Amino acid sequence: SPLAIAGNRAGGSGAITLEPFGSDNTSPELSKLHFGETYDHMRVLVKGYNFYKAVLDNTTITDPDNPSGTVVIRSTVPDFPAPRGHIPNGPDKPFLPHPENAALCTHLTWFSPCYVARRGGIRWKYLHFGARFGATDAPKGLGFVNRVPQVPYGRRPLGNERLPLTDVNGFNPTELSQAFSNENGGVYATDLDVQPAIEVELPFYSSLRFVNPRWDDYEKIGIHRHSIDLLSYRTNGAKCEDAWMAYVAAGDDFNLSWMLSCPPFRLVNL
Amino acid sequence: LPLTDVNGFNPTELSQAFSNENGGVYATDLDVQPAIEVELPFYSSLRFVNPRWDDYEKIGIHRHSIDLLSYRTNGAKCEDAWMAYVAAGDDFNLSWMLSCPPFRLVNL
Amino acid sequence: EYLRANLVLEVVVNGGPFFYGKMLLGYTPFGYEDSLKNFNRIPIGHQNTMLSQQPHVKIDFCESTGGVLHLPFVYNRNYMRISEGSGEPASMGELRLNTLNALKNISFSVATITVFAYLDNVELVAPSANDPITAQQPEL
Amino acid sequence: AVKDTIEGNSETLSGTHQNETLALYSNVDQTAVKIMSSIDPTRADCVSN
Amino acid sequence: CRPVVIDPPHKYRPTYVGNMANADIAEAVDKLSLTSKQELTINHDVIGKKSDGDDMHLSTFFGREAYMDRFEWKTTDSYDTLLFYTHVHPILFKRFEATSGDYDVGMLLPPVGYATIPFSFWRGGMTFRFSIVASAFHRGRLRIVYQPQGGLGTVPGFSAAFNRVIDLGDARDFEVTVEWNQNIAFREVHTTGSNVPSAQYTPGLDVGRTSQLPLGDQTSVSNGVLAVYVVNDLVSPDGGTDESVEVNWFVKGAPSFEVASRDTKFARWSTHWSQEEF
Amino acid sequence: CRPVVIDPPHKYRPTYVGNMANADIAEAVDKLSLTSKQELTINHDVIGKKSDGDDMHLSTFFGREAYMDRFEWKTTDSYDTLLFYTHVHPILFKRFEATSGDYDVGMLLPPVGYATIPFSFWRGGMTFRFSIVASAFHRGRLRIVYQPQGGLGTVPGFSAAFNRVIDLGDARDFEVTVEWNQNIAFREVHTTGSNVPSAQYTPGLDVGRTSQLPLGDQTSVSNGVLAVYVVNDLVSPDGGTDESVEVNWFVKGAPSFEVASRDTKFARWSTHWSQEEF
Amino acid sequence: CRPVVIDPPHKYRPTYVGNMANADIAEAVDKLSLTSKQELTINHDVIGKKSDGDDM
Amino acid sequence: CRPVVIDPPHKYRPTYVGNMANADIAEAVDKLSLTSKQELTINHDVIGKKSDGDDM
Repeated sequence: SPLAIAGNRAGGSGAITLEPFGSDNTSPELSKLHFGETYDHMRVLVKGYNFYKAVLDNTTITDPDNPSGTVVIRSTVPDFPAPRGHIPNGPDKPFLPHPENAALCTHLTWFSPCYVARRGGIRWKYLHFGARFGATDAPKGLGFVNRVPQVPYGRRPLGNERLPLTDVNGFNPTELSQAFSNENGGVYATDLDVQPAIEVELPFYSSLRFVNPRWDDYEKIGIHRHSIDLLSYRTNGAKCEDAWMAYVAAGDDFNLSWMLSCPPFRLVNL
Repeated sequence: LPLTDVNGFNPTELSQAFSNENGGVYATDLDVQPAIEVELPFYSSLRFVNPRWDDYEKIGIHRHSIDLLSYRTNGAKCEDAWMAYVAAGDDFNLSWMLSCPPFRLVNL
Repeated sequence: EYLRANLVLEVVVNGGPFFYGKMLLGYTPFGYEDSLKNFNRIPIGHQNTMLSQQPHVKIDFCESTGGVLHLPFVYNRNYMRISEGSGEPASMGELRLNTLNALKNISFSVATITVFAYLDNVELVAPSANDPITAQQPEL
Repeated sequence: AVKDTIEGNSETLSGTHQNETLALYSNVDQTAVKIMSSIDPTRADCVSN
Repeated sequence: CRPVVIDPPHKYRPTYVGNMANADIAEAVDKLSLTSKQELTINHDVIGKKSDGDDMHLSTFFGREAYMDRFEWKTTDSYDTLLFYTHVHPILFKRFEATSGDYDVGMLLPPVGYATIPFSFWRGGMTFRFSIVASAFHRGRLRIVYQPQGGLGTVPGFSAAFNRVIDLGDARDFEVTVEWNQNIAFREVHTTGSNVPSAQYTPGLDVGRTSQLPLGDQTSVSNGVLAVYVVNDLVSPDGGTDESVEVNWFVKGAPSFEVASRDTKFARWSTHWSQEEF
Repeated sequence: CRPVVIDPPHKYRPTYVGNMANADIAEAVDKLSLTSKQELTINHDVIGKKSDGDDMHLSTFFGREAYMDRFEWKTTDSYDTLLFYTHVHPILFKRFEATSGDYDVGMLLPPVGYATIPFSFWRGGMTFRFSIVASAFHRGRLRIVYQPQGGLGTVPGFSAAFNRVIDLGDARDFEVTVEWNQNIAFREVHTTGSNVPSAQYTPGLDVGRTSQLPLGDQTSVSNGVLAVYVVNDLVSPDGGTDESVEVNWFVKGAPSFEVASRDTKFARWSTHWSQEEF
Repeated sequence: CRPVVIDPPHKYRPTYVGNMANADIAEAVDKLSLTSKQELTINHDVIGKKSDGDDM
Repeated sequence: CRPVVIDPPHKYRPTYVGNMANADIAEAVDKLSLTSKQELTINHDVIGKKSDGDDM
């Protein structure tokens, strides 16, 4: 009966070893024979970039009052890939039943839900493209990426606002200030005619020790957010003719603490 | 693959024309940089392959893809192309010199 | 106002040599409230797969043994608020008790189980003139 | 390789212990899963005497 | 602007977008902080639990056990009958159907199976553990057979292939590990084209499958086949024709497990299975 | 042009606009001077006054005292009545209305409150000082209570929470410092959406507010609550029913004060309040 | 952004396409692997036959 | 791509066409040979007649 109790502890440390099938014989110089290098560490693997969720602005083209003629297009997005599927809130079809997130499952939204804590920075790469569908091409314009800090009152909502800049007599110094802010901890600026890509790293700045990597709601992960906006000319108020391509990786201090268990999954199509 | 609809760009079709690219993509903009330099490793799971292979699909066991995003294209014309220059990598090897095969003059 | 301590659980089983049943008892740390409406929709057999990877214990009915569980204080803050209206204590962990193998009997019909709990390395701080969470007798 | 942190903390104990008010006696062995806490010198903020 | 520069020119290679494939070279990015040296800790101890090691190492997934399924013994069984049959590869799916009131589906994998999805090649050993749930008055003997390649379409001998005979006495919960016994260095990783994967092991009571016939033909992704046969019939005091006994098995990865590739098969899966049917 | 260059190429990353977020890296700018080494002094002594230290350090703001307001004692007061109640956070506004002939409004903050506006998180201790203005023939005793969280909606005990009893004798001008007593490491910073901020402390004679009821519900930005209660009634030689006494309080920041963030809430405020109504 | 740069300028010669004629200079290419140091062997012995020398 | 670069920026001066006036500075040209070190002799003796000195 002692042998039946000791063999019942968790982990199977009381099981009887049973003279295994064959032997283990691997040489150190097997990596030089196959594949060149090794893949034994997931922390190194997560530092590569993955395509994710090209960003558009096709949600404000519904109301018949959207500005045209050299306006500013702004999108506010969370700091994390916000896993694929029909998440409860959804940034891609909000004013229609069952909103969804038209994205792809990256290497960050696959290994994360198997954990208890998450902390660290995220790196992004935004690549600009866009046409005019007639009305022969205009210059690219200007692009900015800035942070949105936490404030108890009057914080910026999530995504897809458009602001005008001109009047009967051209540019207005007043409307050009209502479409911007202090940018006291934010903006990185560039001109898209000589540089179309934007590289940025966003720190944690949590005031808490960690967050839940099992979060699914779009707004719950959107507690830390940032914004990408572009200034373009000769736009149309009922069409979406510009977009960004987002590539996401892990920062220099990204951490995952306690491996709890592997959650379920399925095949999702849109 | 298409990308647009009646109201412009669609976030859904833009994901069906791409993938995770978990071991792949190198990206660039052709307006400021028209050339692409890439090196592709072996990743064979076998010790070697037959250099006497002739069938197109037999050599196509290890493949890659080049794709381009362009505007104002025509569906019945070919108006874009790439020029390919091929060299040998840093670990290219050829092991046993068996014999010299035949050849001829081929014209198209 | 605030508390910080570790959980200790203990199970007591009693069954004869004629029963040969088995049961599983698992624990889920802080953060479980978010995935609670969906976890209850999974079949018991598939739930045991995930519970076996978490801090758990196995209950054997052929013998009468099993059950000791030491758990740490995991929280994104320094302490937890125990004053009135607090929901922090009800979000620090969860205990699951579901069947692994159905209980049988060699004939020629009921077993029992009891679980205790207490704390260790207790730290009480922040004196205040505030009443605590409304007391309640355990349901069973 | 690292510790399994589930079947690396398992161990078997006697069924006899005391807690200054409740004492339990049994002759069968038990199973323990002891997960220890961290030091965390930064976790003590509201500490007076 | 007094002197002039007499240094030779150079070449540039602009590289507007940067390197998105390697994971060891420095990056020219713009940190959106105040200082360029801002940095948190990687301690794993700031959450409240002592760490056994780097939890981001892949070894923590290869080594976490998991209960899979159960099969019966059914004492009214002849001396040579198949009880269990499986393929030795980490990708073993389990499909459920949302017991509560709605229509939803999902799948589960062991910790070893989960971690090898983003990869394309695998090699190493795997560990199996069988536990019999019986009383102190049950007696019997079982057999475990391994076939490196081809499958076991018929009852084998006793020494032609590797065999083990274990007896149900005062000891249960036997474990065994299978090593690499292929002529190739690496194998492939299994995938699924739909939401209802094909059967990878024979009867499992949780998934409502009870066919005892041997399935096969998965040579290109697996490391052989495991089978369980009776040797000596199960003996119970009460009397047969109504008595059974259940055996539970667990899977794990041996310390010699390995994966080396990068794949994009999980690019359209999702962990949000909650409401996707409508 | 005799030799040739055989050095390997490199990558550039043009970076036309530069880095506008960090504050420790060198910059590629064009100084509009004659030499590239032109430089003035940072002495702080060239203005005519000896310097106690770096006046651009944030510590010079956390540590500059400021008179806020006054409240009364009103000797015709029972043995347990609320005299003062405030939230322990540095953002305490004071609104005036341009006494002279025009319509204009403005707001004021203590030196601690002013310096934490461009930030989003704060932590540390704060110091309070109460001074009673009475003659040499006044006698009484007061109480000071602190509640870490929840507020004091009713008169507390004497030892359930932290209490202090001080007497009006030959000594006045008592000071006390409150440390950090929250379960979180950092708190938030208060803002205002309009030009008339909500009341943050109870009666202040300068702002024309005299309600003695306890306000509350500001848990997410504050570090508790301070309250002042009577213990022994105030005694005066002449006679009550017409006699009062005023107490002045000052705020400061303890040497353990801290702020760590960057915020853009003051992006549309202005120090030019002079003529903005028209 | 505290100090300023006082180093003299230089010349670039972009060289977009690179050098396609020499065979001894390093190249600025993008390896499509995980690490930048991945490398196999040049042994000539991993095929099963002893080598009499460099067969290339 | 683990670390980040914290080096100060610089100035370029592209110089697309190069220097066509001096005769002592190195040149960024592309030799159309196999190696970058190919070189003949300046002996003046390989033509068949002994040299009295540099004929150039």
